[PDB]
Amino acid sequence: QVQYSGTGRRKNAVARVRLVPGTGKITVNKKDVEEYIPHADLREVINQPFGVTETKGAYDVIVNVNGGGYAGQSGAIRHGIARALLQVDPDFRSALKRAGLLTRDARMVERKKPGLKKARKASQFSKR
Amino acid sequence: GQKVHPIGMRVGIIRDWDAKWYAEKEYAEFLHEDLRIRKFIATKLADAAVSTIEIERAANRVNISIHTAKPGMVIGKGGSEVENLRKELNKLTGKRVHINIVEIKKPDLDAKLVGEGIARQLENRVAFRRAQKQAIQRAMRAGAKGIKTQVSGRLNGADIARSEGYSEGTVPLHTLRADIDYAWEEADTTYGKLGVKVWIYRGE
Amino acid sequence: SLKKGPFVDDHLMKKVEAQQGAEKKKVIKTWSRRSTIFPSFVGFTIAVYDGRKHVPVYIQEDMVGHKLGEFAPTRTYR
Amino acid sequence: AKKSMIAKNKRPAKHSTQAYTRCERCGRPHSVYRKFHLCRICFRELAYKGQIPGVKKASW
Amino acid sequence: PRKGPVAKRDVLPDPIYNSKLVTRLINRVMVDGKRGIAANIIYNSFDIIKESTGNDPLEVFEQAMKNVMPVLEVKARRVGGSNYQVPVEVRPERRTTLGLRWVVNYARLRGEHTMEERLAKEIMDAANNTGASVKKREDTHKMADANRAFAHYR
Amino acid sequence: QKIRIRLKAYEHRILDQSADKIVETAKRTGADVSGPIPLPTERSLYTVIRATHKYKDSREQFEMRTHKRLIDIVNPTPKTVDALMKLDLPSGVNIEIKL
RNA sequence: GAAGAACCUUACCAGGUCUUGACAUCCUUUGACCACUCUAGAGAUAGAGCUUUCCCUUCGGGGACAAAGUGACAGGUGGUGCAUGGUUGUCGUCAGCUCGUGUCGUGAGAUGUUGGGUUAAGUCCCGCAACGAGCGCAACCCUUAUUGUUAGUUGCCAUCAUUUAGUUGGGCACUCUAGCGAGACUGCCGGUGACAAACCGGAGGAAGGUGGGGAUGACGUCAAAUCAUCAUGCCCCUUAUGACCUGGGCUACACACGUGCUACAAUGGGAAGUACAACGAGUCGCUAGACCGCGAGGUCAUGCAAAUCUCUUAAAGCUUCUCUCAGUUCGGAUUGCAGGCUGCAACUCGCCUGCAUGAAGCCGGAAUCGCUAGUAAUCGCGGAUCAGCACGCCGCGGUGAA
Ligand SMILES: [Zn+2]
Repeated sequence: QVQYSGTGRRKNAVARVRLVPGTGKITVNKKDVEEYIPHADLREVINQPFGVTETKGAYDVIVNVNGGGYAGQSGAIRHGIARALLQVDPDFRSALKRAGLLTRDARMVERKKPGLKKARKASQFSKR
Repeated sequence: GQKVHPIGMRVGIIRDWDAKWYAEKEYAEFLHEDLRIRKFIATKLADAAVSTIEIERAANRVNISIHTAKPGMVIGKGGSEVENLRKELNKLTGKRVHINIVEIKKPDLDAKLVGEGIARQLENRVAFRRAQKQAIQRAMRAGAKGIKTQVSGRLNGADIARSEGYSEGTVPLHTLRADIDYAWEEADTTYGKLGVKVWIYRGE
Repeated sequence: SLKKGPFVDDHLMKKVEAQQGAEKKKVIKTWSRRSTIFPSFVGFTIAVYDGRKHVPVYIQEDMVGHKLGEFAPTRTYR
Repeated sequence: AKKSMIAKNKRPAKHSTQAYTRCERCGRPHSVYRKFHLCRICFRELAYKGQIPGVKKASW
Repeated sequence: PRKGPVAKRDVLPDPIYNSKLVTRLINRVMVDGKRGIAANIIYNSFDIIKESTGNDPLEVFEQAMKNVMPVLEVKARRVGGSNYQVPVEVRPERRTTLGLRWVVNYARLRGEHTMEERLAKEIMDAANNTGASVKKREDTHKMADANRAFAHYR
Repeated sequence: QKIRIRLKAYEHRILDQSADKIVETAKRTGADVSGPIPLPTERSLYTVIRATHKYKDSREQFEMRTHKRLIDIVNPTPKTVDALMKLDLPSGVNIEIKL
């Protein structure tokens, strides 16, 4: 059988994508596109690399990710398509890279310092 | 009131503690037993003057050791004083004590007896400048790249303190591949207390 | 509390058990801050000590759910 | 009046809710660590002495 | 700030309307990132325009970009401490900033008893020459060349 | 296969060098060693101020790192059991044995 | 500071007391010490009895201290941070502060350290009567953003079967953990710029011009504060200021001010269902399943020394009606009742649930402050001191402006 393997790490949530040739779907925790997700499952957010490679496609997705909210682990969806197109098409990789599409966000929760309230929120300077 | 104690910076990076321990199920007992070791060989240190004191643990035995500066001051003649201090310690230890006594080779590496000796001449009526200068000169005649002093108290038999004591050579304080040493003593003849913030440096 | 066992101090109870069916006395010097009341205590006059100076109080039948120290405070408020 | 409260807590307690602990070399009643049986500031200082097993400085 | 210039972080368009400045209108009412209430009732308000005096939301959004458009702007640049400024030529960055801030902080000022009819009548006003945000554009036209009494020694 | 031991201490290098010593002695007399399993190293926290009388904000914190090792052995022999019941060196590191 | 005031903790008052005293040295009886219950007591305590039982001996004494009485007293949160040590704030992460040889000025002193452009920076280049050498700065230290190899359990689901579950057939396949490595260092190229630093743009790259963040604060500046951590000279006492008990209180309210929390509303609610982690804690400590409750909870009893198992399947969203604009399905102030749990006990002086009046608040005036991005603004989880006691603290994660 044919299946793919694409991992993705944003907002402390690894996301293994079992991409199979289909019509363009998702089984996230074996649940469909809004059996798990609210209306913030937008087109250019999720389906960005389909407009540059395999246009319009698409193929059906199997994935299991937890960590982050609805908008956080959806950010791990782009890494799955990135590593899938990395597996599939070497010549479209330059069109991916010039459109970005692979620059991992190195952002986590910022370190929260003592002496203050938060990572940056200093206390109310009640002078007088 | 602004500096950081340097021996706490270098600990857990290149140097090691006085404990090969994984303190499980008896924590405060060995803690305030090691403190009893410290308070009980405190009277044993006026003439013997060890520098580093290491603790290890056997199966049912206590394996500690001392690194003295002078060989025959505690080993005695045929093991007389050593067995006696084992018997004195075993009442505080409650466990089979089994020790070893190591003579330091090239014995002026210590920073402890440096502080003890400068506290000795400070408690034996010597003025402040030339004692510090002869300290750094006799450390240089042994060989050391930098020695600093930040002395305070009621200095030279007079009123309100200073922060003085001067140096030699280049000295990496703020680096981390440094291996610097530090000590603070209490020292007084009669006027309150005159502590000594001594510093050495040996070079990597 | 009271319904899972009345909380009445035992030797002070032994002071008031000695005069159960006897005449209503005037003064029993005590401390009177921990024991609550269950209704077999009616009629006495026991010196409630606040902490500085004891002030007595007599005992009616209505006292059912509190202690003796609820009437001599620690205030001297004026 | 400090040496009464050093020998005070070595008794068995009068009832169960008086079992409060403190340091042993010193006598701080506030901020003693029950997993250490040391007070606040002596943990910091004896940690800088290089004698407490384990403990290192923290940065991440 | 003090050292030199800085970037501006242009916004991405919507994957539904396909218009960038609509996202700029989204990202000024939305409190705590709550896209679920505020942005969807903005969708509902522009569909109220589509259902009453309107055909497509993009064209009427451009019509709102007509009738709110800040043509000028002043900025208090003192020299000797006094009230000194001049009607400066507005950047289309800062034009969109001023105009959509007029619309959003007048939707704050409007406050009608339905949480999207204030938005519906707000964009029926800002898209169709009415409401005091368009009259804020009128009053912006007013003080344009009215602080000019101290803005001709420049 | 009915032999398993645990190795728990502070650091990493003394633990896994002693683990390699006892893995050597185990697979010397027989064969079939399992993995020298790294455990995810539970970490502590403390939070201590710097001054005595005032100045709560001047924090100075400390933590703890405790690496742990699990060792299984497949297809044992009486000789590796004898090696694991009469050799618990080094003594500066503590182990947790089972079978 | 006080990282948990119901007694203790505790300094401060009322009552009940003592004086080699609980503490520190020793003699002495030489006892084995304490063990065991009764009377009254607020107890500190006043009064009794049982065995308590030499715990080594070349039979000597010392190895046991309740004890007894004594001496030199012990002792003191009584002053002295403006006699002290030490420790911590402070400019402030601020880049400043020095020395040797040569040379100038009669001499104190000067030249290095000045002039141009360069950086967050006394970092670097070119001109320098100065030629060379330092502490600082950068830097190695940790975390973390990417990957290779190694290691597969208590974790992981590649090859497929069973499934209520990934049970065990299956190995570490993906993942994950931690070990060694490779890694972002102006590393390469084009132009600007004297060819000098540097700058602007590329290529590769996950990370481009020190990736984000931490540890690390020079000389000194300020009689800053600490004798209430401890040491500590000087003046004071020691039948009391030292020590022991019961009740209190540091939680009271005629007012002013700093900080934290909640709504003041139609962006708020109710009914329904439906979601998504990380840091940890854990064997007299966390509770599987079931029962019974409006409920606080109780009951039978299981696991859990931890990658197994308990807190522990997090919240705002998502889709319907609603109060449809009011002191109101906004909100919950104080009060009577049912209780629940900790404790020796919850009037002083713990917390919580439910039932019942439904307070005020109907967007805050000068003057303020936090902050240049997964950050402000906002929503949840755990931990400390702790039998009980968080709008506080310390972290962790979720949504995410200008
Ligand atoms: Zn302490």
